Amino acid sequence: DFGFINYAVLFGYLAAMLLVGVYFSKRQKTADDYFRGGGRVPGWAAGVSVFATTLSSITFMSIPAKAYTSDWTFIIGQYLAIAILPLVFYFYIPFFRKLKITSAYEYLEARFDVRSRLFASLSFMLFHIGRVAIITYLTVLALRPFMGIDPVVLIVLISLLCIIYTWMGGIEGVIWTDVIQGLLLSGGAVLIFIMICFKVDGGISEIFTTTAQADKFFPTTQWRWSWTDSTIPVLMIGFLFANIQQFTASQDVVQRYIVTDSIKETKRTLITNAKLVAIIPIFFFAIGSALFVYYQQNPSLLPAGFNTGGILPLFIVTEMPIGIAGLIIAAIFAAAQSSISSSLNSISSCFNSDIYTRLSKSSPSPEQKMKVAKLVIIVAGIFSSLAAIWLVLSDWDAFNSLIGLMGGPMTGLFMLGIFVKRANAGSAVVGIIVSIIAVLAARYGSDLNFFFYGVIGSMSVVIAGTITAPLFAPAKQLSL
Ligand SMILES: CCCCCCCCCCCCO[C@@H]1O[C@H](CO)[C@@H](O[C@H]2O[C@H](CO)[C@@H](O)[C@H](O)[C@H]2O)[C@H](O)[C@H]1O
Ligand SMILES: CC(=O)N[C@H]1[C@H]([C@H](O)[C@H](O)CO)O[C@](O)(C(=O)O)C[C@@H]1O
Ligand code: NA
Ligand code: NA
Repeated sequence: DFGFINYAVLFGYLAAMLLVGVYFSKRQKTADDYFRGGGRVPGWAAGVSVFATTLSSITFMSIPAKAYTSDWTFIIGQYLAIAILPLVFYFYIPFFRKLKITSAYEYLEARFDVRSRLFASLSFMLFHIGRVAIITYLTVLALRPFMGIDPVVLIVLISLLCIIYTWMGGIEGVIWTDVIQGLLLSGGAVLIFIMICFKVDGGISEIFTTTAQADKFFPTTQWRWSWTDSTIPVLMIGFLFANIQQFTASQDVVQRYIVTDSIKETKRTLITNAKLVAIIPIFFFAIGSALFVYYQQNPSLLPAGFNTGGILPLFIVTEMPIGIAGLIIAAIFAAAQSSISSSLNSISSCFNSDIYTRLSKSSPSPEQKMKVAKLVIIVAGIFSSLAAIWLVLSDWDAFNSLIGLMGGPMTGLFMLGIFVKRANAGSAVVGIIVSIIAVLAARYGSDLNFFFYGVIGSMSVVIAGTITAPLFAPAKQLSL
């Protein structure tokens, strides 16, 4: 078994997350508290929270498996995510801040009209219900063979517990848990790397040389155009657009831009996040390369037909010492939970502003907004968790892959509003329609690589919403 000591580390970590939630529950009086944090978050904390929100068990498990089986080409993705940040700061964040947004999609009603706002908000909320279910599913897939408990108990520990502290704690409790979880997964990744270096005969130098000799850093055979394969050009355009989605059009990140009290602290949020993205992800790639060298030096330690997605967890549970092993498991929990908590709170912030407030005939009182803010964390939590239970016990993708395609059009709407002065409500709507059709064509009637779905979706809104602008009444002004 995992053992009592390893467990006690895990349950200490879980108890610490709940206690942070209890601490921040006292200050939740209004929706402003619960979603905007009353302007009490410093920049550095919001920036760690952005990193921990975006980096989930998807990165933690997949990126090492990917470097193990192939190469580091995907890391170009991380650096493109940093490269766009000044553009976000200069062109997007001033609108978000000056409008005193609760939900990012309020910008779309201000720039265009309610149809664009609601299309984007519903696509966000549905996508993130999926992201939570997926994050929870992968974590369970990773840990289940090695914990000695039923999948459902594991879901209680990963998901239910996360729901409780998120519910009590508001965006402040979500952010301060994220800071701990962000730093825990970061040190955890560094510590895994170190340990694998100490177990490879020849250490870090042999890990480097073997990897470079196998052409597993940046193979030039991947510098080629393709419509179907995930080559360097495809993933560069693909990650550029995914990153623009993540940092301009996605409520879980955009929410962190408005919790700081000044633009000075807002810059600190982006700067802190940039430092983490420039340093930490490299360790996840380095881990897959290290493990590859380690299991080439120790061929009999893998069962034949072992799934390469389980090699990292296999190494943790079989090769890391007692206490340390329990802490790495807590760090995988921390990668999952920091993303789950942010997605639940953002889902509730969108529901509160874009659905409940915007569509009520009269404006809800402060006390009413607070109630619904809390309630939607439970409801979304329940739905996300059931889905995760279904994914586990059965062996669905349709809904998820379908709603995922709406990320492109949501992101195009922001690019169009922000950069095309003549675009207007109607031309944005023609843009959505064109975008939707184009993405369904890409996904279901072609063999195009998945990296193209976002670019197509985005650029379809931009192009159709630009060329059809003169057919509708002149654009709303919106002067900041
Ligand atoms: C998915 C692919 C589809 C893309 C095909 C291109 C679609 C382009 C549509 C262009 C026509 C838009 O239709 C829009 O209709 C309203 C009524 O419908 C027009 O009407 C508006 O202006 C006119 C000016 O005379 C007024 O008489 C009218 O009362 C007012 O509402 C808008 O000026 C026009 O902008
Ligand atoms: C460029 C890239 O790989 N982006 C990935 C990011 C980054 O790894 C992370 O934000 C650190 O920069 O993590 C995810 O959002 C995640 O783990 O759920 C998946 C996404 O595909
Ligand atoms: Na996370
Ligand atoms: Na979070």
